[PDB]
Amino acid sequence: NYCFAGKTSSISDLKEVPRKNITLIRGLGHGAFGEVYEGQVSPLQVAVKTLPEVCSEQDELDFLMEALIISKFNHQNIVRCIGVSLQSLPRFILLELMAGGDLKSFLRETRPRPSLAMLDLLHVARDIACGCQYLEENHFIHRDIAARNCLLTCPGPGRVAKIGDFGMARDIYGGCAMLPVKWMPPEAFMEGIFTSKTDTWSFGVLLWEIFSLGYMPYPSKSNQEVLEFVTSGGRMDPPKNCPGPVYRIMTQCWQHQPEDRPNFAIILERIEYCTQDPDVINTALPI
Ligand SMILES: Cc1cc(-c2cc(C#N)ccc2O[C@@H]2C[C@@H]2c2ccc(F)cc2F)n[nH]1
Repeated sequence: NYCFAGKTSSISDLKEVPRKNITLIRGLGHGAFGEVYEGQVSPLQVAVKTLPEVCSEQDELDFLMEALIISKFNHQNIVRCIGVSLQSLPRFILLELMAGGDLKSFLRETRPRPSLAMLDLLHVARDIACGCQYLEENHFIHRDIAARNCLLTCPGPGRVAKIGDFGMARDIYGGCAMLPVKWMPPEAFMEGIFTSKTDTWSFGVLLWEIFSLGYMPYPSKSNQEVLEFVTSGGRMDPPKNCPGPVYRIMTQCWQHQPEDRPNFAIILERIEYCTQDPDVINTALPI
């Protein structure tokens, strides 16, 4: 079973789509080890996450749980789950298609060159902050807030960013070299403690990813170097051209004591105040 928002659910509640109704159009990218495709359902445009047939039994239940988790969110900044095709092999999860791709790539592919403005970055930040607030309000801890796990509806104007992957929260419902150490607060990678204030810290790092335009956090540092850097009180410098009000949100997210970090209602509040400052949204992005 899986529980969320006071309700417990099982596989039966997922809407099973007859395999005959599903057509694969494109490969779209890889994952930890599974694949994602562009797909049709008779005609609806979907993304299809596939479970390799060459997989263990823990994998089986991992894949099922992810479907249950995503199915019980009802929020515009969290990708929708359209159904499943689990009674045929390979097993499918049908998901909202995000034509903008992942946020990390979009930021790198869109880095102004010989297009974007500060306000577009704030809306992406606001979008993800809105979803995180919905998760916190419902007592869901994502554990892996990061640009690679966010998607965009479209690359152009009017894009909406949404949280698009929940593999981490499913794993705790693989190893040290696989932990997202660069997105985790001290109490997390030191004690294994996880709360909504853990996602708060991660969002601050995501915020740095957004306003660096897709850079890797702690650019020249390794995982262990970041662990010693952060535990000692070290923090990243502002991204190039980052407005103070935006950097000041990152630093509040990175408070050493979780209970000096803001919740996601306050982060939204402060992001919205940033969209209201001309001196912020008129700041030029670096080329
Ligand atoms: C669920 C879903 C994926 C997509 C999707 C669309 C396009 C288009 N054009 C290109 C890539 C897409 O995902 C690729 C696998 C990587 C990914 C990143 C972050 C995530 F959070 C989840 C992901 F799968 N649309 N919907």
